[PDB]
Amino acid sequence: HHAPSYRVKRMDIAKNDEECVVNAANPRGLPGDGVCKAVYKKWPESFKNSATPVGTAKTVMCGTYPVIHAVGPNFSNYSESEGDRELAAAYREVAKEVTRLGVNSVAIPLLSTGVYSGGKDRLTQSLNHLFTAMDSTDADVVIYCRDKEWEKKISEAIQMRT
Repeated sequence: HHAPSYRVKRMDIAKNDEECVVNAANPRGLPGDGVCKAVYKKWPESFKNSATPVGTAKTVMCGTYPVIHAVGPNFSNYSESEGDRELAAAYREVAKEVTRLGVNSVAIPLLSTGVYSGGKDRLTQSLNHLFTAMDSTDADVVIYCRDKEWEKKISEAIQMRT
């Protein structure tokens, strides 16, 4: 049968072609910044009762279209140690949700790499926690970013594995 893949697109995640989206949410279900705010402009109804704790994910149905609210840690608040564990946990919940939904594909941004980055480049950290959780799912995963340099590195990381 199908053959689950990983791909990267460098474009706006709100314009994704996949069966469901993962929002880089804040714990309080707020419009927020960057990806989360792009998610809010496109799918504001998905923010109804979407607030959920750090390290978890909460799905809100927007019609038949699932929005997976995943709360990665803000490294300005979490130590590297605790944060690492929360970023892992957040991704783990994405995998369980994508599984529970029976979805064939999902679009995902790199959690905790922007406003939550604490000033640090976290491409490899976040990507790696993404693989570790998603590698056991069979959904087609499409990773979104905007930076040209970031796309290339994520592309290299995908191709190097297969």
